[PDB]
Amino acid sequence: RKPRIRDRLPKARFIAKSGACNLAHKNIREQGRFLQDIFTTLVDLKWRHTLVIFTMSFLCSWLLFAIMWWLVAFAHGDIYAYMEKGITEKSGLESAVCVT
Amino acid sequence: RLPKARFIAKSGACNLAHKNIREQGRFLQDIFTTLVDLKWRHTLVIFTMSFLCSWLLFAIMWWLVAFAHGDIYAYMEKGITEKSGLESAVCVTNVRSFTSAFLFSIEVQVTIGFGGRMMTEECPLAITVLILQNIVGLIINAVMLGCIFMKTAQAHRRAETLIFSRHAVIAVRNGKLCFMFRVGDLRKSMIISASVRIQVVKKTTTPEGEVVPIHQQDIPVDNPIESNNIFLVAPLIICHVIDKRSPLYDISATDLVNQDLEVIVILEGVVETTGITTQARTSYIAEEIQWGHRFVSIVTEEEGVYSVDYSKFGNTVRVAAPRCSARELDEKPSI
Amino acid sequence: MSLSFCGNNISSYNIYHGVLQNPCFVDALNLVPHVFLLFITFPILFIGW
Amino acid sequence: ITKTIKLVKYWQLGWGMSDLRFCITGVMVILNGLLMAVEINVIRVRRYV
Ligand SMILES: Nc1ncnc2c1ncn2[C@@H]1O[C@H](COP(=O)(O)OP(=O)(O)OP(=O)(O)O)[C@@H](O)[C@H]1O
Ligand SMILES: *[C@H]1O[C@H](CO)[C@@H](O[C@@H]2O[C@H](CO)[C@@H](O)[C@H](O)[C@H]2NC(C)=O)[C@H](O)[C@H]1NC(C)=O
Repeated sequence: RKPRIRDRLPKARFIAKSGACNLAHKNIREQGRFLQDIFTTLVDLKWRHTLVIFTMSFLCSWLLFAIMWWLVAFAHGDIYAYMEKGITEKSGLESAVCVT
Repeated sequence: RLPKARFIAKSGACNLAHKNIREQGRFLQDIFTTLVDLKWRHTLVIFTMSFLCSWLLFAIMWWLVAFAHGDIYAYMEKGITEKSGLESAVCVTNVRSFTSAFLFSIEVQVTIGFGGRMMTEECPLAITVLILQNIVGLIINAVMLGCIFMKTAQAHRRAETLIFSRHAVIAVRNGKLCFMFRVGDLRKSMIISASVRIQVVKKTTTPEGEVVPIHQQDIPVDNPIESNNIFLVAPLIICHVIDKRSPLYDISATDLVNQDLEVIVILEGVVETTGITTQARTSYIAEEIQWGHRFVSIVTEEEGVYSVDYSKFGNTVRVAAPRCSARELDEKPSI
Repeated sequence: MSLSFCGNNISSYNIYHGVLQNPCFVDALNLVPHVFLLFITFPILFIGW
Repeated sequence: ITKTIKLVKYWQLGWGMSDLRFCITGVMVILNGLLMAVEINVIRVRRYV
C-alpha cells in the first residue's frame, strides 16, 4: 500500500479511535486568559503537584512574614537592646521589646 | 418607532415586564444565599470585615470586663518594683489597657494563645465572656471556611459561552424552500445529550374570536428520524424544512420587510466538564433574516486532519432563489 | 560565632539617631523588596496557566 | 524606591565623588528607571481599560 504510505496524511478520521475530536480551530476571538483561570488549574492538578504546591505555599507564607517580623524587630531598636550584654539582659525590660 | 420588543433579546435574557406580582417578602436564608453566590472581589472583603469587626467588638467587651473588676485601677498605681499589684484579684493577668485587651482577644479567638495573658477562675463574668467568644469564633470560622470552599469547589464552571450565527438564511435545499441558522461552539467539553428546539411566536387569533398576543408554536427541526438531539463538535446548520403544515408557509421576500414575526431558538444540554445542565437561546426578528443568502462552507480538507475556521462564520454568498410564495411555489412548478 | 545580618561588632545595630539613618537598614529594606518578589513569583510560576 | 533612599544616604555621607560604591548604586538606579518606563509603555500599548 505504497499509495496509502504516501497518503498516510490524507485520511478521513474525524475522531481518533481514542475518542478525541481531532480538529483544528483558528481565527477565533481569544479575549484572553483572565485571572480566575489559574485557580481552576489549581483544582485539577495531580497528587504530586498538589502536595508540592501546598507545602511550598505554606512555607513561602511563613518565610515571608518571618522576614517582615525580622524587619519589625529591627526597626524598633529591639535587636540592639538584646545584644547589650552588660547583664544577662540589663536594660531589656523597659525598652518595650516589640516582640518579647 | 420603537419596535415591539423581541420576546428574546439577541444575547438571550428574556426582557419581559412583570407587573402586579404579590411580594414574597424576603428571608435571612436569602441573605445567606446572596453571601454564598458572591464574587471574589467582595468575598475577600466581607470575610475580612467579619473577622476584624468580631475581634474589635470582643476586645471592647474585654476592656469593659477588665474595667469593672478594676483591673486597670490596680495596675496603674504601682509602687517601685512590685509588691501591691501582682497578688490581688486581677481577673485577666496582664491586661491593663485597650491595646492589651485587643491582643488578648486576638490571642483567644484565632487560637494563637501565647501565654503572657492568662485567665483565672475568680470572675464568673470572665468565664461567660470566654465561652461566648469561643463559640462565636467557631461559628464564624465554620461559615467562612464553608463559603471559601464553596467558591473553590464550584469555580470549575464559567460563564455560558455559546455562539449562534448573527443572521438567518431562507434558502433552497432538495428543491424546496428551507430555513437555516448556524450553531457552533468555543467551549472545550462537548455538550452531552444536547437538544435543539425552534419556536415561532406571533400574535394569533382563534376563529371563535379569541386572541393570544404572544403564541408559541413549536416547529419541527428537519432530521432523517426526527430526533431533536444533535451532535456538535464543529459549527452546524440546524435546518428547517418548510411545508404547508409549518407556520412559515405564507411568506415571500416581498412581504418579509414589514411583517410582525420572530423565531426563537433554544437549545439545552449538560456540560460534562462541569457536570451541570445549561441552555442557551437566540431570537431572530423580521428585519434580521437575509433571504436567499445560502450559507458559506467552513470545513476544509487539510492533509492529515480536517480543519475549520471562525473568522468567516457568517459569510453569506448569495444565489438565485425564487422570489415568490410557498403556496404559489407548488401552484406553478412548471419552470 | 553567630552569623551577623548586620555585623557582630557589639552594638553596631544601635538604631538611635533617626530611624533610617543607620549604616545597615538601607540594605535590609532593599533585600525585603527582593525577597517579596521572589516569593510571589515562585508561587505563580510553579503552576502555570 | 529602596535604591533611591540608599542613594540619598550614600549622598549625605559623601564618602566620595567617585568612591566606587556610590558609582555602582547609581548605575543600578537608572536601569531600574528604564524598566519602569517599559512597564508604563506596555500598559498603554496592550490592553489598558
Ligand atoms: N471567528 C469567530 N470568532 C468568534 N465568534 C464568531 C466568529 N465567527 C462568528 N462568530 C459569532 O457568530 C455571531 C455572528 O457573527 P458574524 O459572522 O455575523 O460576524 P458579525 O456579527 O458580522 O461581526 P461581529 O462578530 O464582529 O459582530 C457573532 O455574534 C459571533 O459571536
Ligand atoms: C565597633 O568597633 C569599631 C572599631 O572596630 C568602632 O569604630 C571605631 O572605633 C573607634 C575606637 O577605636 C571609635 O573612635 C569609633 O567608634 C570608630 N573610630 C573612630 C570614629 O575613631 C565602633 O565602636 C564600632 N564600629 C563602627 C560602627 O565603627
